[PDB]
Amino acid sequence: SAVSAVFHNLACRIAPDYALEATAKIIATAKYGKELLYKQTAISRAKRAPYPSRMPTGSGNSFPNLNEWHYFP
Amino acid sequence: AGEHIPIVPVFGEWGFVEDKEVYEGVVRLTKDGQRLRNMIMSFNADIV
Repeated sequence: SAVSAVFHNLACRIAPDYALEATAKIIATAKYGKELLYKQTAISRAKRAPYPSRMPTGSGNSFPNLNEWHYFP
Repeated sequence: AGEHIPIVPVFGEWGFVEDKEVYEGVVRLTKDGQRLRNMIMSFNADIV
């Protein structure tokens, strides 16, 4: 996946070396390839936070149990 | 010692389907609402 992303952006980076600026098709697809590889990373890091130091389980669960866990759950 | 059944059950709301006793208390229909009230409550606890 990452092999087929990078060469669109490579075409952008070699353009200053050749003293020109890359066209609209190259720069847009280069950003699309940057986004694609990050889609899996973004979804993995899209997960809800662990609960703070104040958090009861109430009495609606079986037994009153322990209450006010830290960042354990 | 009894010549009649010494066990006389008291019923609440009572009747028959057909040839079958059917009875319910006051807590039957509340099982629907109460579990539902808790679902909405417990979800919004996570947001807080």
